[PDB]
Amino acid sequence: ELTPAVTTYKLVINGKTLKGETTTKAVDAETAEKAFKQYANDNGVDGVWTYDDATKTFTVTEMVTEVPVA
Repeated sequence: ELTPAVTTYKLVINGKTLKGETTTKAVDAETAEKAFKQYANDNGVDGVWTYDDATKTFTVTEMVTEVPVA
């Protein structure tokens, strides 16, 4: 391999208003994670994440910010 070997990673977004899937190509999982976290935040989705190295898939589940209701 003379050239950088890139892998395709997937992101599943389970958000309040953003939903779906996207992909990115990166040299490693760490790079893909950084790209995905940046994308999610830029799009107003912040939450809890999972990653499966077997499927090269990250999932973000958005955490809702609610106010009290007495």
